[PDB]
Amino acid sequence: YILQHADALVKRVSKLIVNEPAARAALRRGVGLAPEDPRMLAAHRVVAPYVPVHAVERAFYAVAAIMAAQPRSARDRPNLGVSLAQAVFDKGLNADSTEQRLHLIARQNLDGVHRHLPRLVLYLRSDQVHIDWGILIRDLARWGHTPRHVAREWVQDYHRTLETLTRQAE
Amino acid sequence: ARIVRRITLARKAAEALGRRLEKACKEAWKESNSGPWVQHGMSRYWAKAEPVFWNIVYDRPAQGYTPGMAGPGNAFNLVALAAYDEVTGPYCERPRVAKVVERHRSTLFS
Amino acid sequence: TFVDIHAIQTLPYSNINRDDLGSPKTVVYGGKERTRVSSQSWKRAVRHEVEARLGNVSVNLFGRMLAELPSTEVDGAVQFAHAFTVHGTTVEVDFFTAVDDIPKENDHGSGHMNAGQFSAGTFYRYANVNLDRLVENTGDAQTARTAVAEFLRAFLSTVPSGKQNATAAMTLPDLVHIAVRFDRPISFAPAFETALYGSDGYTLRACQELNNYAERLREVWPDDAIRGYATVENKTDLAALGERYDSYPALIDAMVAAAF
Amino acid sequence: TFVDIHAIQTLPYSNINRDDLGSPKTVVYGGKERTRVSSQSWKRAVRHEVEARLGDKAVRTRRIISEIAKRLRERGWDADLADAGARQVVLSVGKKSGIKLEKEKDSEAPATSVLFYLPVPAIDELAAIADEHRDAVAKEAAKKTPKGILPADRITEVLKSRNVSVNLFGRMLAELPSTEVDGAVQFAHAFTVHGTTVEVDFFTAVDDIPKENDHGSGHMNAGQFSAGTFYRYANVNLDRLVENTGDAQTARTAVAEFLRAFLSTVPSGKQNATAAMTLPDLVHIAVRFDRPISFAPAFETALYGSDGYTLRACQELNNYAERLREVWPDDAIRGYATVENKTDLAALGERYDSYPALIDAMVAAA
Amino acid sequence: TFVDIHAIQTLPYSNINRDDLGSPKTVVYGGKERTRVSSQSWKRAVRHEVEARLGDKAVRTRRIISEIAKRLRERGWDADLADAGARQVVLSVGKKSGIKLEKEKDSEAPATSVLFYLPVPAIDELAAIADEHRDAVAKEAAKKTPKGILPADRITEVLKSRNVSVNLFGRMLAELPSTEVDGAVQFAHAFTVHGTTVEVDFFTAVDDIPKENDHGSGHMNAGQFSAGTFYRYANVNLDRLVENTGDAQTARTAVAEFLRAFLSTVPSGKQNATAAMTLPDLVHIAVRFDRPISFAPAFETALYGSDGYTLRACQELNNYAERLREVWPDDAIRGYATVENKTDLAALGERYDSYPALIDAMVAAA
DNA sequence: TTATCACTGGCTTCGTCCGCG
DNA sequence: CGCGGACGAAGCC
Repeated sequence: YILQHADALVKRVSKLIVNEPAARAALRRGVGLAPEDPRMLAAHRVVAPYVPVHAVERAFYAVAAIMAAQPRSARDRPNLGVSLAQAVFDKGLNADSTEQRLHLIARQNLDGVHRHLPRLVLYLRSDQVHIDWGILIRDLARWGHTPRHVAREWVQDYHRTLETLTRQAE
Repeated sequence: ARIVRRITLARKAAEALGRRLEKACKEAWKESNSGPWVQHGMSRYWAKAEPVFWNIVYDRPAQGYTPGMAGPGNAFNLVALAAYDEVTGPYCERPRVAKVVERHRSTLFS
Repeated sequence: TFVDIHAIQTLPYSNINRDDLGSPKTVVYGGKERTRVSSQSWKRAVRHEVEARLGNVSVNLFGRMLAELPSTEVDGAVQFAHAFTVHGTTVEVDFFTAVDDIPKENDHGSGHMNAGQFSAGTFYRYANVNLDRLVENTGDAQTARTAVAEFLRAFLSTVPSGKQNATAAMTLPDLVHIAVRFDRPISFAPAFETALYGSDGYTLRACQELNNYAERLREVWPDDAIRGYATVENKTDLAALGERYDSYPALIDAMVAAAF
Repeated sequence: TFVDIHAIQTLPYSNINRDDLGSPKTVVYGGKERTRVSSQSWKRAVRHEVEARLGDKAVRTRRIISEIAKRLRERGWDADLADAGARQVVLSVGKKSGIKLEKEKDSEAPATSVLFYLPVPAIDELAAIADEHRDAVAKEAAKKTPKGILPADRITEVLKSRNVSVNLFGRMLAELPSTEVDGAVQFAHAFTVHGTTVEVDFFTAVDDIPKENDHGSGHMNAGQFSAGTFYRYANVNLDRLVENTGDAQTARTAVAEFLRAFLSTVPSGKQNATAAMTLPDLVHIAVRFDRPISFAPAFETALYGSDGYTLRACQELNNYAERLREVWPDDAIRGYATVENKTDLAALGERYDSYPALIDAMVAAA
Repeated sequence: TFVDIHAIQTLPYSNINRDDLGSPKTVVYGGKERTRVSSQSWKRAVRHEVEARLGDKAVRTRRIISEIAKRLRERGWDADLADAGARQVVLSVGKKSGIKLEKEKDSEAPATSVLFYLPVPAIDELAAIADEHRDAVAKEAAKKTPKGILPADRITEVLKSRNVSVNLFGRMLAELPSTEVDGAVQFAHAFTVHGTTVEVDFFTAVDDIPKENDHGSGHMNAGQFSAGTFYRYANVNLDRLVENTGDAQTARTAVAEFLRAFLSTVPSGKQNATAAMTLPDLVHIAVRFDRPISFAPAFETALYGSDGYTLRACQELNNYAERLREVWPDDAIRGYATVENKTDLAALGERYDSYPALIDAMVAAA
């Protein structure tokens, strides 16, 4: 389900971004802010119609905006943990430090994920790390019902894929 | 001699990785808490491990194992990993314990 | 004639009974491990309140005195099911350190580092009592009255004594349902074979789930079972469980009266 | 016979008691994680306030030998004779040759294997018993494996001496089970009424003398914290307390001072950095005759939030107390004291204007 | 014996202390997120005014070796002998061979693993101690694995010297447990009375030499600020402060000067961009003898808004202070000083016309 | 950065010693 | 002086 509308947002947006400068600037001004906040209303005009509990809508708005606030250097089924571990092993980011940030997000609430998440994801996309935004969207949607479950999946995926990537370098 | 050799290299890989899963589980729970997992771990493990062995002796096909190959085939790796995840599943929850539990699960990969 | 009781008593962070290690006893049910308090422990506690309140109906209602030699009646016509949590529960470790009072010219090298396991949840408790054997063995029907009534209130009120000084787990059941059944005893345990999801609490949800299961089983087997239930919430109706009662002792009175 | 006390008390960004990594202890209760203050820590704070206020001090220590050695050294013994005599004090007890000792550490007397919980004058009395047998200890120190000489019955009778804190909280000593005393107080783990996520604070420590490396690149470790309205509960089994202390008047003073301490004390966890000292917003004392009943299930359904939890928590404890009094009829003397005046809270019994007035009335009612 | 000070102080578009990303620190308190200024930062501002104003200067540094090397080099030592001597200073202490050192950086003395917190003149005395043993150091610099020569007792006695800042806030040195001093001041985390959403502030930097395309593009990052009326609280445990300083007179000057510093200072985090220098709108000092009591629960219910929060916050602190004296009877000497005249605020005790008058009266009253 | 990390028990028959009455 | 209760003797490295 949800993933279907999420894919519509990823093509649309990702397609409405690199192909638009005014819309890109109008949606990026609302990263890490509630959909209720006036400052992001300029964004509804692009994303509001696909919002399929309330947590969701917050999810779609979030990702959409954060996905849109990347530098151009980053512009142009795995989870986020596997993307982080592969980014550590490949791009050589700090491992132990991205480690504590993962352990801090895995405890947050629906409102905390969207305020702790932007630094790691936007910085992760910095230095061109691949990130499947659709899975991330459905994940942010999964905080409304199973926060701890999604958190556990993110962390587990990270360590398991880090271990397998280290062992396959035998 | 070859049939017995398969049986030995089997019982060997089998208990060897099984006890390695014991140390794994035990240590894991301690370093986490800085253990209840070992008892249930072994229960499902051996209970799941006897039929896989008996399939190896009769040279029947067992998933993760290749029929009629002298090497062990690391079938018991997949059994122990399935048992380990069946026991430690709900406690790989908080990020710390998840870190220890998986970093000690990696050892069963061989 | 069998009168059985179902209760949904919740317990805060506690370790009422524990294994040979520190961790509490757990039954892996419905694919999800869930903490339990074994039947004998809770039953022994019940035995002490019943016998204390009664000031040989105890060798009749319960099987046999622990310290007495077998008196040809080792069975008891009372069947305590092992209480188990409605939801899945991860054993929650509590790290603790004993403090050394006398201090040397060094700092904080505490007396004892350790970690003990605890857990909290809403246990679904259940028991049945075979009135017929109780009447045939005790003789006087009034002794049966005091035994079942006093046993029932004891069933509600008591809670095992285990690590309680460190955790005050004293509590009253949220739901009690006494069903005087003539056909056969039935436990609503499979109502919770699918562990309930969390994040909003379980009392209400467990109440309504038990209501659904009671509705359906009563549908498959319509019977003359006399029923009644008492809750600490007035917000939700549970029509399948019988007529509502304002309080627990009122309910127990009505059902002991219903038995005779 | 069961005095039970309920209390709602908020703490702001407190982090009073930490696990091994600094995170506040949490319960996944009702499906939602709620930070908690461990019962043993707060129990220690209460016992230190009670002992400090009533003047009698108990000592829970694993290193009794060193302390008895210091007292005997102040009594005129040579240091070596003091050490040998104190070793005799702990050696002359227990089934086997003696109380198990940890591996001797260089330059100091060995620590006992198990923690001891006994009053200070009892320690002085052990020193005196070891003192009157000065010649036997002097002769036995020369032997390779000295045996216990002190009378076992007299020492065991001194170790049975009870402080107020032991009468109230109990003690355990496995090697001499005759001295073990059952506690008269049940102390619940104080958890938050509402679900609380651990808030992470990123702190740095400034190096005072300027260096280029010192700033820019350098970063400093992150420390966790939490805040919330804790629910607190405790029992006092009066018949057992009267049996332990023996006299009923001492039980009354012990209980009153205990309850007041229970309200007054705060665990002191990183308080030099957070100043979480706070009085409970609500207190509900009940004198239950049948059984103590905690109101923790009232808050098993986590509060939603967005608005101040104190008022909603007080109304919920009130509403739940009413329903329990209807469901479980009893003649238990109830009573409460609250700061908010927005509600009457009818179910919590007669209202008392102040916490000490409430405590005095209730304890006098038992 | 417990001087506790409460204060309400508004800050406009302040952003006094930032996380790693520049956002102001927030507490989800009472269910609503409220920006806060961390206690350690403000504690640093207070300690700098107190040390700067009272003349005693404390130094918290990881690179003590380098500074001692500078003093000994000014005493006429060669640079290499100065380095070896300072290394001897830190090597001659601790149980093991020496204080643990972080890996040495080329051309500069290695920084110690743990931070040292000692007065500046104490550093000068350590330099003198390293100076009088010049020949032992000259002989000792040649060996491959040089050992500590300086007396351990004298150096440890020098490290025990206490500054006013150390007496007041305490210190910690894990490697030298003889030097640890328990702090006498509890400093709470100042949070906003009302809920505050972080206000992103888009800002750009103009490139001065004209480029036609850059002007049209005009893109730069957005830094986030916040504003609000902070509640502030702090305790001073007088008996412990008297124990640290020793004399009661020095405790009086330290406490009075501390309170005045507590009102006067502001952390100065990002001020050249936003001038957030402000005096507290209300101050309430109380001298509690039994226990300090913070008024943070008074503001757990966030204020709704649309109208000015200062008056409603002051009135609420008043109402809560009244309610606590009712609920917890005490003889604590209270007193306040306020800028607003719309209310008398009867519960906050006797009113004093000015902050220095209030501080002087209260400190003289303890 | 450092210090700390429990005990107790769920074997056999009888005899002897010790505490008690 | 009698009775009751508690600990020890191996077998075992």
